[PDB]
Amino acid sequence: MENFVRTNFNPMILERAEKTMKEYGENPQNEGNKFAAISTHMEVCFMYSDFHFIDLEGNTIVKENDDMLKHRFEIIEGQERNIAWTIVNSICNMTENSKPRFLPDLYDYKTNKFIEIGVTRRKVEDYYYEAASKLKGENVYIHIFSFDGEEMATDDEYILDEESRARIKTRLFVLRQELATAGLWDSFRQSEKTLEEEFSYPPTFQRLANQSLPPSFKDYHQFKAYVSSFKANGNIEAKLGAMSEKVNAQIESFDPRTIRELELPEGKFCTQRSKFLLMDAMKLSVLNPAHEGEGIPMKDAKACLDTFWGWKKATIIKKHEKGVNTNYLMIWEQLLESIKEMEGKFLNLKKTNHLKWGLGEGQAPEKMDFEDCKEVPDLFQYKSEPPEKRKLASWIQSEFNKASELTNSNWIEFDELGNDVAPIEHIASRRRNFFTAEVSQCRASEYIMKAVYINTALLNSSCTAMEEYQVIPIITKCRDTSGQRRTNLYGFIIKGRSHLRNDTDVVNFISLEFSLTDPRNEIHKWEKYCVLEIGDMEIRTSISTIMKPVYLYVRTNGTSKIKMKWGMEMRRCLLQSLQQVESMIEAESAVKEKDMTEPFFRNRENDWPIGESPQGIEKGTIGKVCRVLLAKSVFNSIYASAQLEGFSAESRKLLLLIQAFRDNLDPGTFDLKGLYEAIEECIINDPWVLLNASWFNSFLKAVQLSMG
Amino acid sequence: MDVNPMLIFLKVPVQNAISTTFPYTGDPPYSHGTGTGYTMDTVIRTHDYSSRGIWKTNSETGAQQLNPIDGPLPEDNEPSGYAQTDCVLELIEGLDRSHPGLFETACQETIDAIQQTRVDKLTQGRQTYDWTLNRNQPAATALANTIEVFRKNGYKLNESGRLIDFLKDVLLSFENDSMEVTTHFQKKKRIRDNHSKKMITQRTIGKKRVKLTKKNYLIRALTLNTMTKDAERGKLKRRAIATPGMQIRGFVYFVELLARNICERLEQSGLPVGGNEKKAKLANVIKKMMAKSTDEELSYTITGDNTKWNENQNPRIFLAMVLRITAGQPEWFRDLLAVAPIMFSNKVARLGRGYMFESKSMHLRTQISAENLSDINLRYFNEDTKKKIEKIRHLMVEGTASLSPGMMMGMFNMLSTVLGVSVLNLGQREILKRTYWWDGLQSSDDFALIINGHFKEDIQQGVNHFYRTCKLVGINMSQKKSYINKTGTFEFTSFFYRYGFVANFSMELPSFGVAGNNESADMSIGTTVIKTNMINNDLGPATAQMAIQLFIKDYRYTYRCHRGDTNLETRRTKSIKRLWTETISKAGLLVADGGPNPYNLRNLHIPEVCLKWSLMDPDYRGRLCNPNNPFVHHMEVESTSLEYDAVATTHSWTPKRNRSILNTNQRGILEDERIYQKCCQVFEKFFPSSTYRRPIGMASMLDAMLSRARIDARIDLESGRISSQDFSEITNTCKAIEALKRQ
Amino acid sequence: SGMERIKELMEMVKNSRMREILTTTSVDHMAVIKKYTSGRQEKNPALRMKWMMAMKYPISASSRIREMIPEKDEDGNTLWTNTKDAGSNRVLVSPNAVTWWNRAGPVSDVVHYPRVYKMYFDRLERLTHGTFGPVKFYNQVKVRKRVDINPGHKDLTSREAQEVIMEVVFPNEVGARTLSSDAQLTITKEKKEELKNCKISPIMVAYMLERELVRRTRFLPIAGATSSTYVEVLHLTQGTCWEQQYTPG
RNA sequence: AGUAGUAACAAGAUUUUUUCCGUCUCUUCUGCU
RNA sequence: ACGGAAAAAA
Ligand SMILES: [Mg+2]
Ligand SMILES: [Mg+2]
Repeated sequence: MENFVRTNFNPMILERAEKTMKEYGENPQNEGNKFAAISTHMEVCFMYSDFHFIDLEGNTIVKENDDMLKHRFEIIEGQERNIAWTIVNSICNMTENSKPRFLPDLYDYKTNKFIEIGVTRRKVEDYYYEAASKLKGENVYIHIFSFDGEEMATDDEYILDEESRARIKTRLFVLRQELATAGLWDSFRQSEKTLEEEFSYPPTFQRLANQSLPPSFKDYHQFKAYVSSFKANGNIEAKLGAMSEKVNAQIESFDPRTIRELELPEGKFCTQRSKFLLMDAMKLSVLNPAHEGEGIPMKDAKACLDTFWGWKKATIIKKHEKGVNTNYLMIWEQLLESIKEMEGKFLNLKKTNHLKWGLGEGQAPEKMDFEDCKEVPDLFQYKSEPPEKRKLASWIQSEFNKASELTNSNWIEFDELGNDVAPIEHIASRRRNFFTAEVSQCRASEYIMKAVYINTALLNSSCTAMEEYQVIPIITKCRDTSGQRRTNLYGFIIKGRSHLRNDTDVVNFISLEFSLTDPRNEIHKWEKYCVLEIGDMEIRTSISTIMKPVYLYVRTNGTSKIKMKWGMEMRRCLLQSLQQVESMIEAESAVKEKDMTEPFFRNRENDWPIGESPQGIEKGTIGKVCRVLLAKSVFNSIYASAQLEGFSAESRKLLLLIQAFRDNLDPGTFDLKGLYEAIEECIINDPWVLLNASWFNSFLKAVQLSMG
Repeated sequence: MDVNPMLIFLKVPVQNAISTTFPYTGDPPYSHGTGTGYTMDTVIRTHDYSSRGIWKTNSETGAQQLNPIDGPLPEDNEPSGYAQTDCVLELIEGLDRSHPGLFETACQETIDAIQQTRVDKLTQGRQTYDWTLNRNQPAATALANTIEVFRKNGYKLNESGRLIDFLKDVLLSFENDSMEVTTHFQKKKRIRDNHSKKMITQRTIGKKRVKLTKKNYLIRALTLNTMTKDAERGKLKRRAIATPGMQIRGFVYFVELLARNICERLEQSGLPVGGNEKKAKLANVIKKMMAKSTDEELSYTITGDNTKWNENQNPRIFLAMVLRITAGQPEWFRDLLAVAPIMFSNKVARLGRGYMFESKSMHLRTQISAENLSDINLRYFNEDTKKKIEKIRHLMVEGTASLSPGMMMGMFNMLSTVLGVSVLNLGQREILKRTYWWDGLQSSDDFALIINGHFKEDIQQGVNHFYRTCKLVGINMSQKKSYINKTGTFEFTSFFYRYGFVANFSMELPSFGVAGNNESADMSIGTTVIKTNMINNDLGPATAQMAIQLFIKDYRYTYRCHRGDTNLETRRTKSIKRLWTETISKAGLLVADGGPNPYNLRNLHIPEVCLKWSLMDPDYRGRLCNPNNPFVHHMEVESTSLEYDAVATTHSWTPKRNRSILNTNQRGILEDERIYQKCCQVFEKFFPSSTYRRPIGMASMLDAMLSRARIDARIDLESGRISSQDFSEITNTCKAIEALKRQ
Repeated sequence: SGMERIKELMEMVKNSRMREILTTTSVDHMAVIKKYTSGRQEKNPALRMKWMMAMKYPISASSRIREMIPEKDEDGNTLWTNTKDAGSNRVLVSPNAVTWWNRAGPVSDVVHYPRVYKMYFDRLERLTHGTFGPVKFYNQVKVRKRVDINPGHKDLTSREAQEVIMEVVFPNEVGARTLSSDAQLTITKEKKEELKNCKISPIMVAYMLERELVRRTRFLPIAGATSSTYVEVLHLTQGTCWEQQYTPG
């Protein structure tokens, strides 16, 4: 049973037997005679291994206690399985002995042999031949004991002494007499002879299981028997006959000559929301800048400001309607005064009241916990209103027309490559030189470098100068067609108090950008701006030298770490254009079976339609297409919003429907009105989304004229 | 001329310029504030597509539970969740019939894997709701807290190491009348800041232990915590994702393993394949389906999306699917696989972290939690939140909302793929015996359907048959986003098929740039990303060369490692200039050390230190690949001080780690991690393979280390490596450690 | 010799908390406590490396670097500083220290990079002695097939190779798993003869033998040969409309 | 004010599949020809 | 086997 093993054994033997029973997942309460057999095996291995010591010379001596000596045997049975296999692997990789296929019980260092000890209740020879049949192939010493007062080793040559084996036999005869006097011998003799897994439900989870069914069933076992005893009697057609006729996917045929254009929203005109002036930006340049401190942004800013000395007094020309404009004027005067007398590399501004207003210091309410906000009778929720709808204006089309144009400056300088060895590397170098000849002088490359410089310097000032009001000049560096360097300054950015911890935390800043565009011609573009008139410039055209007023667009803007991160990585826009363009160059190269790079670039034929005019559809060359796709990627990065993601994802389906129509693949829809409501939901107030919607309507009209 | 980039679609096909339709160069839309409103939107949309079902009060949690399955049939094209049980069982029966011996091998693989899986398979999820703390945690610390609270309450079956014994402890822990947990608290103290003279509150985090109730523990065990998905492309409005607790995380793995073994052997399932293997499998089944159309037959492909997937996937339907797939298996296996649909049919959703409230008079803002939105007068919310709270108030039980109908997002992907593949498997031309027939492809919810028929009337009949059979089981096809054309072009999981899967490089644009680990790792990442896009996503060779140039420019700026002959100046230009001037063979200097760019199209598969090795100076390659270099970690030589050499260069350094939060004292919660890392660091002194492979065993760490110490001392004594006094000292110290662990 | 780790274990078992942890946690549960963490895990490392190299001390090396490099450069650059802590084991390090070690540090005679990363040197020797032919331009019929990106050993599968690696590097922790094959023993004895008195880390030797012996397979669009020397130059030999005729060495 | 968009910042605390890479470890600086 | 990045689908 169980209490006999808890009485007539040492507690360490019971602990080893319990640890070896818990390794197999069997309690001694469910199997008591197996626990008794495991405890008897443990005790026989312990009596075999104990009191046998190897001295300094090597002869095995038997000692009564643990008087410096080492044990003769290493005990393997009784440990964990991985512990025992670690012991076996340490022994077998010290001698040249092959590994035993099964776990042995002891290891004699004196004869260097693993020892398997079985304690049986049948005759000793039967269990000996059973073990020799089970261990046929490996050289493991066997030593079987029984409760019959007899033993059998391998080849009848005992390696242990006679006294310890006599103690083993006497202890086993004592245990046999004790099992006889307890009425437990023949039960244990017939207790010999893998289990299964089980997973029962506790009553709480059974009551949860009863309430997780179809509503007809009340017991989990009833539903289980129903599912296990289910054959199909045509339930699908029986339920389809009972379903109403108004549940159907009626295919309406798709024809883009019959569908309507997108309905752009109606309201005020869309406002400029970029981080810098794109087409209206005027730069102050230095040609081959060799001043003392070239490279430092504020030194280059002062060296560019020294090229223009037409500084009159600044007057507010165009007011910001929602903001105090005298604060903006005092901000510009403080900025110019602090620039004109400063030392060091950086310019941190004094936190004055107008600059505190312009950078939004103190506008956040103080944050307290709700435990200290329990008797506040004015706690109202934040407003989660949707954006107001805006109408499309022509300035964003003007920006995209100006952003696809070539300039007289190499705006993006590519680093060196390796040596071209393969012929495809020379082919790719020629195509890359064509791409760089068409793409590096674009206005979109200037916008890429302007955004990279602004976002990099703004991130560095935000992460190193979290308290101070950093002046970050808008510096770019280019090379003209003469092969000489040039450093251009577009204005300044006064950084706020940027303690951003979240990803979407906004650092406010103030952008003061030089320009020559009058804000009274297109005033709806400049709602968020306060425009001063800070100077006069003798602009010398081919004919006249006129006095154009140099304006300064001042506005409060804001950004986050994610927007600055994606602004710093805008050069990958150069990939998204050119990988498209090269693929077209590759596509014809699969048809013409030659290298169609040089026929596309040199033989200017105006093959691809890229424009709409009052005359009609305009066609340009592959370099114009590469500049247009570059400006498209640039404006996707600058004017990125959730409206653009939704509009692109939803209008992709309508573009694919038009393409399926043009392939004569007979396209059909199931709810075209719902698709139009899904497209027109994302056209709210972003100028780039409104421009892409107008582009989609123009492409739809071009498709409709192409089928006539 | 007004410039229009869309007019390039007048010459180029749309699938051949589809990379222009992906604006993947700007920042993706992030979600501000709390995910409470999206969670209440999900609960209301779940209970409004299922409102004609049976309302019942749960006998264990007291929550209001909706039972919409086997309810009234849908009467419109709106999303409905009244799935019929017999139609689902007929579809699973036909799926077993058309694939003989499919459920048996999958159930047997799940039988073989259930016996072998251990508890640390649950340390694979990204984050996990910790019911001990009412907080999102990583999977390992949530599992550790669950195991400690279990075995400090007597549930010690998970000491055997198997996952199924931990699941037995999970199921048995629902019987405790008072579960005692280890929670956290804080101590606010107004201390002035020493750099702004402004009063802040130094909240100190500490450990608290309190008792739960039985109903409170059962609520916390069936709780799915919620948050908002960030940086998601293609959507105008955001949505909430959810994470389950450690009680539901265990059974979900076994159900997903069974349904994954089913989905691997189905020819119509797009899961769990991905990348080029998925494209090859998809193209092979397209080629097999287009060769079944006869010479006079019409074939039409639907590109189809499903509207409101998890709001209509009922867990009781998944219980029926689990009990039908596992027909013939032992009942313990059926119960173990059936626990997770029962736990998801009784789930509750935690409603986030409340809202933010602005007092305009006191100029205050305060975060009100989701448990405090029940005793607040409704005059303070805006109208959308007031409507949502009035529609959700009758489901609130203990600060969580009842969500018995429907699923949360991404819970059962493979089982839903099994259901969709069964619907696709219904329409064989031998099962239907009709004029129309179909096949197709099925993701978690995205699908592509190919209907063949003799006339377009038969195509419309087959479309209506597929639509109504999807409606029978709670699958609502989105009529706004699905469209049907002839076979040859479609879209499936943003893969565009136009007589073959076209490439899409714009989807792989955010993987470009400097990854930000160290110098050599970022160089390898950049060159391997350019090479991978050259192979897979059809990055052209000139654009690949320009990508190499842009990566080298961004990498030289990022680590301030411009060329040695530059005129630029940074914080490390003088040292790089000295190294440039003193080096004879300057073409062997790395880009991180101010050397030239060696990369072109031919050598993107070769690392930088290997490619420049023939051009390095002996002094430079001695200093760079020095085994005594201090920037990397050196391991001590074990019993089998003297440290091992280093193979990595000096550019494989470790950047600085910042973990401090604002005004937060976290020395109480990090000391457990420090003692755990001390124990795991001292464990590897005895077992050197515990970092290469995971060690197994049911013994304790101390017993394993003492046994390894004794056997290593005996091997070193008998082998002639140590002396007898060393062996006696090690064995007596092991005896002293045993005597310390006894008393 | 092993008295040091046994005294470390005795010192760690003298404390009651670490004794409780070492006596209650199993070897299986150690994986549940090795991955334990309670602080906020730092995410988005690319932006952090963008703004963190602007800082003067972005590298955290070990404390022993205080004895290996000077505190100042020749130009006065502060290479390392102490951390504001009442402890040890970590210091904040400038990248000028990395450039100083690469231009003025100790020159070693033994380097382990040609041996541990010998597969990439084999790929470089194949590319260097290659032979480029002309470029044909035609439509590539690419079929996504399973191909060997690592050839492995010809006499070993993946499981047999990992068993050989576990027997070579970590032989006393292999459990009750013996290699049945007969080439496994020959390659095991060859690697054990090659890797005796090895001065490098065991996991580095294991990863070297893993990139030598274990074959890896990927699904890639193959237009042409499927040998393991052609999958490594798949970006070079083919595109979408062109084919580079390449022959390795 | 501004960023921004169904809710926050305007200082005070990461649910499933696939591809690729890596391997043991807590101060005053912002310069892309 | 751990960790990180990108994408897809909900
Ligand atoms: Mg789809
Ligand atoms: Mg959907």
